Amino acid sequence: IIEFHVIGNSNRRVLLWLVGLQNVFSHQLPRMPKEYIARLVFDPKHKTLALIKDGRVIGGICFRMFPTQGFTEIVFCAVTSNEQVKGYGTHLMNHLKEYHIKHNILYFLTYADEYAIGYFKKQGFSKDIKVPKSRYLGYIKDYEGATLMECELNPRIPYT
Amino acid sequence: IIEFHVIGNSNRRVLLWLVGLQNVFSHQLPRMPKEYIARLVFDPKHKTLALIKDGRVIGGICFRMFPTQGFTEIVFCAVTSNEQVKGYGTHLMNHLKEYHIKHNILYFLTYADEYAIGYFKKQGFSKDIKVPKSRYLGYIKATLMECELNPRIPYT
Amino acid sequence: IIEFHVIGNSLNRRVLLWLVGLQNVFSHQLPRMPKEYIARLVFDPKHKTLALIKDGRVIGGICFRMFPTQGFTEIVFCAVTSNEQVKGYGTHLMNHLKEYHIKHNILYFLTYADEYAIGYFKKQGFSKDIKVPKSRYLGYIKDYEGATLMECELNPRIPYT
Amino acid sequence: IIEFHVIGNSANRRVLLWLVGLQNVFSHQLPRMPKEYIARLVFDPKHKTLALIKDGRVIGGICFRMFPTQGFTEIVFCAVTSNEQVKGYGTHLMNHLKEYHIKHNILYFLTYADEYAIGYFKKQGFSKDIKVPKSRYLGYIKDYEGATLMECELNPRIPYT
Amino acid sequence: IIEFHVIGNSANRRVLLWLVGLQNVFSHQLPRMPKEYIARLVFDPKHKTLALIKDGRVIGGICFRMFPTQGFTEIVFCAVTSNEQVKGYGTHLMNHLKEYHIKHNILYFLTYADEYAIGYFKKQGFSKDIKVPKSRYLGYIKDYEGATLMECELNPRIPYT
Amino acid sequence: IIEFHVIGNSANRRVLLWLVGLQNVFSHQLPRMPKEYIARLVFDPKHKTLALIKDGRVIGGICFRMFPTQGFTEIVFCAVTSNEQVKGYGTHLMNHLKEYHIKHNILYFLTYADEYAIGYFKKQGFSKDIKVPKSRYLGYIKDYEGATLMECELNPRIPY
Amino acid sequence: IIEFHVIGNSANRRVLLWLVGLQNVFSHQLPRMPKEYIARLVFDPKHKTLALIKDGRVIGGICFRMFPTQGFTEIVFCAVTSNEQVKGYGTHLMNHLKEYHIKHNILYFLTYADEYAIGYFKKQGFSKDIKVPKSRYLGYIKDYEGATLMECELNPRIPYT
Amino acid sequence: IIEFHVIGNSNRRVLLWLVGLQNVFSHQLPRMPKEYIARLVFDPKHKTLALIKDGRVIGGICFRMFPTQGFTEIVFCAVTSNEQVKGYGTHLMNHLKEYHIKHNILYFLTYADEYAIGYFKKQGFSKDIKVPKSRYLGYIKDYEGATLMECELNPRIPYT
Amino acid sequence: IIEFHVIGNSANRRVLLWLVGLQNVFSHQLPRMPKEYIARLVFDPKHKTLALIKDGRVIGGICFRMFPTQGFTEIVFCAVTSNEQVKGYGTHLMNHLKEYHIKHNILYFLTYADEYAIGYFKKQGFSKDIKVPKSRYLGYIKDYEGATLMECELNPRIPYT
Ligand SMILES: CC(C)(COP(=O)(O)OP(=O)(O)OC[C@H]1O[C@@H](n2cnc3c(N)ncnc32)[C@H](O)[C@@H]1OP(=O)(O)O)[C@@H](O)C(=O)NCCC(=O)NCCSC(=O)CCC(=O)O
Ligand SMILES: CC(C)(COP(=O)(O)OP(=O)(O)OC[C@H]1O[C@@H](n2cnc3c(N)ncnc32)[C@H](O)[C@@H]1OP(=O)(O)O)[C@@H](O)C(=O)NCCC(=O)NCCSC(=O)CCC(=O)O
Ligand SMILES: CC(C)(COP(=O)(O)OP(=O)(O)OC[C@H]1O[C@@H](n2cnc3c(N)ncnc32)[C@H](O)[C@@H]1OP(=O)(O)O)[C@@H](O)C(=O)NCCC(=O)NCCSC(=O)CCC(=O)O
Ligand SMILES: CC(C)(COP(=O)(O)OP(=O)(O)OC[C@H]1O[C@@H](n2cnc3c(N)ncnc32)[C@H](O)[C@@H]1OP(=O)(O)O)[C@@H](O)C(=O)NCCC(=O)NCCSC(=O)CCC(=O)O
Ligand SMILES: CC(C)(COP(=O)(O)OP(=O)(O)OC[C@H]1O[C@@H](n2cnc3c(N)ncnc32)[C@H](O)[C@@H]1OP(=O)(O)O)[C@@H](O)C(=O)NCCC(=O)NCCSC(=O)CCC(=O)O
Ligand SMILES: CC(C)(COP(=O)(O)OP(=O)(O)OC[C@H]1O[C@@H](n2cnc3c(N)ncnc32)[C@H](O)[C@@H]1OP(=O)(O)O)[C@@H](O)C(=O)NCCC(=O)NCCSC(=O)CCC(=O)O
Ligand SMILES: CC(C)(COP(=O)(O)OP(=O)(O)OC[C@H]1O[C@@H](n2cnc3c(N)ncnc32)[C@H](O)[C@@H]1OP(=O)(O)O)[C@@H](O)C(=O)NCCC(=O)NCCSC(=O)CCC(=O)O
Ligand SMILES: CC(C)(COP(=O)(O)OP(=O)(O)OC[C@H]1O[C@@H](n2cnc3c(N)ncnc32)[C@H](O)[C@@H]1OP(=O)(O)O)[C@@H](O)C(=O)NCCC(=O)NCCSC(=O)CCC(=O)O
Ligand SMILES: CC(C)(COP(=O)(O)OP(=O)(O)OC[C@H]1O[C@@H](n2cnc3c(N)ncnc32)[C@H](O)[C@@H]1OP(=O)(O)O)[C@@H](O)C(=O)NCCC(=O)NCCSC(=O)CCC(=O)O
Repeated sequence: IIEFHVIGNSNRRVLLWLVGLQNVFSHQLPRMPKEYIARLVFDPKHKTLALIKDGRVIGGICFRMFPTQGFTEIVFCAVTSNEQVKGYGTHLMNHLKEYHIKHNILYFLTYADEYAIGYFKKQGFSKDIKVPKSRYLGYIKDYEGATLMECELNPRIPYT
Repeated sequence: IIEFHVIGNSNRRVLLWLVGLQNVFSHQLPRMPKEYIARLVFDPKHKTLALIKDGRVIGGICFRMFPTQGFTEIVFCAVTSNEQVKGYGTHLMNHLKEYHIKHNILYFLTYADEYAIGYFKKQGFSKDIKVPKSRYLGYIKATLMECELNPRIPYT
Repeated sequence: IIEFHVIGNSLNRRVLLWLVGLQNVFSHQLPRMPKEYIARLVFDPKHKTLALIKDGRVIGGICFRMFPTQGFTEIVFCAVTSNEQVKGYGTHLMNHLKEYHIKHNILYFLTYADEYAIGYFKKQGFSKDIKVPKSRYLGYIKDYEGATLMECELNPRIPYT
Repeated sequence: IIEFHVIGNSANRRVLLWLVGLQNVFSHQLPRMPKEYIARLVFDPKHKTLALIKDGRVIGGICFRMFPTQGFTEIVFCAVTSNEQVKGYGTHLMNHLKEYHIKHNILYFLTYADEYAIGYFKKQGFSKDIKVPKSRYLGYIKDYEGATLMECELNPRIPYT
Repeated sequence: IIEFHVIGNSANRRVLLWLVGLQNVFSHQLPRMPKEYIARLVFDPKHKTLALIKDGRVIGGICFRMFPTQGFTEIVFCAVTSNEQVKGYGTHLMNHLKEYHIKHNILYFLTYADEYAIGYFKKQGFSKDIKVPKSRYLGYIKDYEGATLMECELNPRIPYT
Repeated sequence: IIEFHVIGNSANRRVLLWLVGLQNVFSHQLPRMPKEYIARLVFDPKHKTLALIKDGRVIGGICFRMFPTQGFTEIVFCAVTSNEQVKGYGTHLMNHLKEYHIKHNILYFLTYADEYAIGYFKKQGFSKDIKVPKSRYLGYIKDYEGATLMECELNPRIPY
Repeated sequence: IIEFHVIGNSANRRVLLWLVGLQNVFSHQLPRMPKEYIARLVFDPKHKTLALIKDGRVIGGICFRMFPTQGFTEIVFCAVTSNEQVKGYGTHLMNHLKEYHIKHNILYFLTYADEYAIGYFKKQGFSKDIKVPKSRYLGYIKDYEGATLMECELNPRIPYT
Repeated sequence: IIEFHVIGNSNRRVLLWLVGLQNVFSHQLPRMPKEYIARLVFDPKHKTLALIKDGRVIGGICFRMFPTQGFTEIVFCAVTSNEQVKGYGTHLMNHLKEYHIKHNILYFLTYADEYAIGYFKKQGFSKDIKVPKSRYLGYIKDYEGATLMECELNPRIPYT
Repeated sequence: IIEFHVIGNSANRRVLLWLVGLQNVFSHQLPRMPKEYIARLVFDPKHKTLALIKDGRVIGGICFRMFPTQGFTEIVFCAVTSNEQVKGYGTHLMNHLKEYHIKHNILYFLTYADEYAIGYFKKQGFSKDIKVPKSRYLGYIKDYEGATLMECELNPRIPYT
């Protein structure tokens, strides 16, 4: 049984789900400090789309909506190792796109490292940034050596 | 700055401390599944004595008090790798003892793997179990070890 | 479509009808248990039932009573309807019940089995060796003279489902 | 010690277990009626059941649905448990239901009777002549095609109990 | 006209005078039990009394204290007034108490029986074999040293009344 | 005027100062016991103390812990102030303690007696023969190596 | 590790046990003060005590009574436990008490000192020259026959700690 | 049965007790106007320690607490004639002292006539007045020919 | 005994006197700004100050204005009292301010530094190279003629304290 929930720090079910998400993100991104991942996962202005399989967290996308700035930041995307290469990361991004169309945010921005660029390209992201710099600089962190990537959503098509 | 705090799930800082504790327990005891460490650490009946250095969790002792049965179960003990062999585990157990003196629970029970029995022996634990099996079977979740406390010694 | 639910009567209409269906399956599969005794336990607030649902319809379940102060759970009734037996449903039911009890920090099952049900419990890991002290269960679990008391110990490092 | 009570799921525990017992008696005495269908009707708030209680225990009953805007009542289930049959309980059940409906000013019963119970309904005054207009019940009562639609007219001037 | 009622001081006037009558019957039938001790227990909120009422008047009863956390009930006083004895009232009193305890899921009675009434308790199924662990009652029930501790196990599957 | 009162931490001003007076008498008469340990026990709500009052002031008492699930009571501290000893006061305190426990269906006392006072416990009916099973008292009573475990059996009584 | 706390009896076990510890230290260091009198004042709610805490344990304190309507504070008890004396703790206590009173705008201390205590108070700036008139303190502070009344004047423009 | 109550005008029991006190004071002090005694007994800022024997008033002490001035005025002391020379007047003053220690007023002042001086001396009063004149003058009435007397209380001793 | 507190005027007596002490320190260490202007900003509700408290006394601080809608904070005043300079306090202040803003999801500081302060800001990692576009800060912070705009970029993954 597979399930998708948008959760966040505002219930013990959600709390343990947020811990599972922090565990998956941290294990899959080990050269990122664990407490930084924890702080963002439990930050109230951050949300995570949780992928639940048999009541257990197997992946998710931590994101940050900036409705005032007209875009959403993709922070963390991860699926646990034994569940990768099965389409879960694509289904997660599709659900996230549908969610954002219904909230009328049609631009994704993310600073991608070299290991994630291929995944983002296959989700429709590109290095051609239409959103002006004055709208994102400082709101999202420009990590040196990371690649800024953008995805524009079409609100006339069904992603899920 | 070193500080000790008895915390648990009933505040963002305590919450992040509980996540940090769940991380340290999971990493140093890789054989217990992470989700089950998580549910034990966030269980209201469970408490954790947290060792905080400069606002960051570096170790702790997760424990379950059984005042009706006369003892406390030690669930997880861990100090993060780069802080071991510094006496932090001893200070942790000392504070746990002092805490339990103040609550008049005078027996610890725990299951120790062969890798850690020497630490527990240096904290006064023994494999001679004085609590009857009829008292702890089913309450404490390896080598069973017991520590008896003396409510006259100041442990800290 | 297969479903599993822990339900019970709380001091909702679907749960009520599911409990009536569970009382029905328990009664038909356990003809020596009086119908009203099954109904009284199934609708008792401190009893829970793990219901096994196929196409929105009860085809099996396990009724149980948790004793967290005593450190064990009592297995009250287990049944799968006849035309769904010998398909693994009773084992999946027990597996789910084990997972549920790990998540609630209860690692001991106690039950009484007659000669016809012992084999089922043995295959689910139950044994005639009872480690729980009698001072912990006598007077809290339903006693059955002439049946065999059986015990299952769970390992909370293990996923059963 | 015999008691009659009109009950339904609007319930305390006694009424809840009484409704379970009624669903059990109906289901056992009507074995080709699906148990889950009997359960939904017995626990439906728009349905009531006249319970026959002997020594605190259900031994029979009549499940029915009143249609006061239509001026009649639909008889749904009638059953007495096996070891209490042929003692007049079914007749006393129907008499109490008639008296109940006089005091609520519903003077027509409609029911479908099969080959096993049509003689019982005939002895309670039911007839195959349907005086209620067909347009008044065709969209309201369940049509049990194959069984015989029967009607009973009540006289609000005689005492039935 | 006989009635059974479980009452206690939690009382309207009828219950108050019923409790006085019970204290009178207990005290007269147990003449070496101090009247004031009987009164305090009969009027203690933690104690209940099953009253046997004949024509609006107390003719017997059983005072008892339930220990649900301990899983048993302590039988304190049993008495029937002199001119109603040897008629089965004491047996019907005990049967009603058993039925009451089944429905509250307490399945063990403990009592001290002296030389004048041990045969009555034996005929109600009490035995000198105490299955309840000594650690479970030694701090809760009054120890009437000189009398014999007896135990009765209840079967929640049979009807006692 | 002599008064006996079973008191404990819940209290009101009268009871509070009596508890302090009890902690004083216990501490002065048992000077190798840590003062704050006696204080923590006397003010622990699961412990009770039978106070012996003369002219509104504590001159003695018995601090005890009831274990009804186990069928006995642990006697923790017994003391009478120095200028009031050898007058029968300690016997009357133990007699009242027995009466109180007979009414509450506790028929066993357990206590650890040292060499300075074991004779006093013997005269109150205590003996070294422990009939309470070892499985009932371990972990509940504070165990002391170097002192002698003593037991007293009470006779039950029907009141009035 | 050293801490200073102003406490008093107004639910808090830690404060309660600290007050007991302060009462013990005052009593042991002032053997001619009756223990119950020390207790009655230490637990009096118009009295406060500045507690000197080392490693969670009371090792000294100053019990005092603020008279804001009269413009002074009465020093009631001062003590440091024997094994911690002659280390500066008594001086640090009084300095903290002075700083506490500067921030509450009470600039006079009064106390009665016996011959053995006069030296300590003189080293804390107290004098036998009393500027507060007798009509301001007599009958408010407790007087002591034969002890020496001492006064300390505080400067609110000076940091004491 | 003997009883002590501190009562005053703020219940019919207390009212009739205040009438009995007014009767005893007036009968024992007959050259004082009856309405003056009545006015003071029923004045809300005045209190009377009532001595009750078998439900009937047999004596009392009408007093006036001046906590702002740090003393209490003794206004009327009387015991009915057939109950005098039995220690009741002493027990009344002892209870009044204990009451005032618990309220932290440790000085009594009274203007005594020649017939009462002996009683006050045996209760520890003297003509040596420590309380400065500026603290009592005008608050208590200096009747010509009356003797001002003072008693200082020791809060470390039990008076009852 | 050093403490750090983020405070501002929305009330508390402790906070109010601290804000006065901060206005005093800023004004004395920056004597050529009008002290009325410093007071207005320090007590403005949109402004916060990170206060450095030593032994209960204000010895320094950083007054700042968070602009979360613009994604940066303006550094308004920084000062440490003269007797406490060149001890690392200014560095610890800025470190605590960096950690505070990381936890509030603000990653840029901007400040207009006079010539005497440039060296201090450079040591705290500030730069003259301004990455924030002019449209984001012009008009929210005041561009004093002759002052040097400097920027500090923060890293959410770095522990600053
Ligand atoms: C990247 C994900 C989330 C992808 O999950 P899934 O495996 O479920 O993806 P999928 O839906 O099954 O489809 C994968 C398809 O993309 C293609 N592809 C190319 N590069 C890929 C890459 N690194 N990972 C996964 N797929 C990749 C595959 O060939 C495959 O081709 P088809 O089209 O034929 O199916 C996972 O692999 C993972 O958790 N990796 C470790 C953590 C991680 O790197 N997260 C992203 C960085 S998140 C972060 O904040 C780090 C900093 C940063 O992003 O820079
Ligand atoms: C074991 C601890 C908690 C001990 O903490 P520390 O390293 O800070 O110890 P310390 O206070 O600095 O030093 C105490 C003394 O113990 C002695 N000693 C002997 N064997 C030791 C051993 N395996 N580990 C640590 N110390 C040991 C050392 O000589 C040491 O110095 P001296 O000789 O000078 O005195 C830690 O090292 C750790 O986290 N290890 C990995 C996790 C772990 O093993 N946990 C235990 C099981 S957890 C549990 O309670 C049950 C869980 C389960 O197993 O199911
Ligand atoms: C027992 C169950 C619940 C099991 O249902 P299922 O048929 O779905 O089980 P399954 O997973 O498909 O098969 C499990 C395996 O156990 C082995 N086996 C041996 N003896 C068995 C026995 N009596 N019952 C079921 N399985 C048994 C089978 O060979 C089977 O295959 P493999 O060997 O190849 O693996 C059912 O048969 C049933 O409803 N029976 C009637 C009701 C009943 O007896 N309930 C239990 C007592 S009621 C209770 O809980 C106690 C209360 C009391 O009585 O006091
Ligand atoms: C029919 C009842 C409810 C009747 O109960 P009792 O036996 O107590 O009736 P009684 O008062 O004792 O007897 C009254 C008279 O009915 C007569 N009689 C004729 N045919 C009968 C028949 N099939 N069943 C019972 N009685 C019958 C008896 O001989 C008797 O005649 P004398 O007085 O002259 O001596 C019972 O037999 C029963 O539970 N049967 C099984 C369940 C059932 O069939 N229910 C009705 C199906 S209809 C239904 O509810 C389902 C809905 C649907 O199918 O549409
Ligand atoms: C004991 C009772 C309550 C029983 O009342 P009943 O006479 O109505 O009993 P019953 O149902 O009519 O009779 C059932 C069977 O018990 C049998 N039997 C044997 N010994 C008996 C005995 N001493 N008293 C009464 N019945 C006795 C009868 O022969 C009969 O046998 P068959 O069926 O085979 O023909 C009564 O006798 C009574 O009130 N006695 C005086 C009060 C008393 O002793 N109460 C119990 C003391 S114990 C108590 O409550 C005090 C607490 C304490 O002391 O610890
Ligand atoms: C022990 C007590 C409480 C006893 O009080 P009293 O002096 O008032 O006793 P009493 O009623 O007047 O005398 C009763 C009889 O006890 C006898 N006897 C024998 N040894 C005695 C002993 N050490 N102290 C007092 N009495 C003693 C007397 O001779 C007398 O014999 P006759 O029949 O001929 O008249 C007191 O002496 C005391 O406060 N001692 C110091 C504190 C202490 O030691 N407590 C017990 C610690 S024992 C321990 O290890 C912890 C357990 C605990 O403290 O509860
Ligand atoms: C008096 C204190 C509280 C002082 O404590 P400390 O020893 O910590 O003081 P200190 O700061 O370490 O020493 C300060 C210096 O004062 C000098 N000095 C003078 N008299 C001293 C005295 N009695 N005790 C200790 N030091 C004293 C010493 O030379 C010392 O060194 P240098 O000069 O070289 O620097 C303590 O000694 C104590 O607890 N004594 C017993 C209780 C007591 O006496 N309480 C006071 C009366 S109680 C009260 O308040 C009045 C109530 C009443 O009696 O009516
Ligand atoms: C004065 C009292 C209240 C005392 O009452 P009691 O008789 O109960 O006193 P007591 O407790 O029994 O003890 C009396 C002891 O004091 C000694 N003594 C010396 N002179 C005494 C005197 N006038 N009255 C009573 N006792 C007196 C006695 O010898 C005796 O000696 P021992 O030590 O050996 O036992 C009573 O006598 C009384 O009511 N008198 C009339 C009213 C009165 O005068 N009240 C006081 C004035 S009140 C007022 O406002 C009037 C104005 C004014 O006071 O000036
Ligand atoms: C500037 C501060 C706040 C710095 O406080 P501290 O002395 O505690 O700093 P520190 O951490 O101890 O020392 C850090 C190092 O900065 C280095 N350094 C280089 N140039 C410096 C400069 N102009 N001012 C201060 N430090 C400077 C020093 O070498 C020093 O040693 P190392 O490098 O060897 O370690 C203080 O000195 C002060 O209050 N000055 C007066 C007011 C002021 O000028 N504030 C500056 C912001 S001016 C303002 O408030 C508004 C106007 C504006 O924005 O300019």
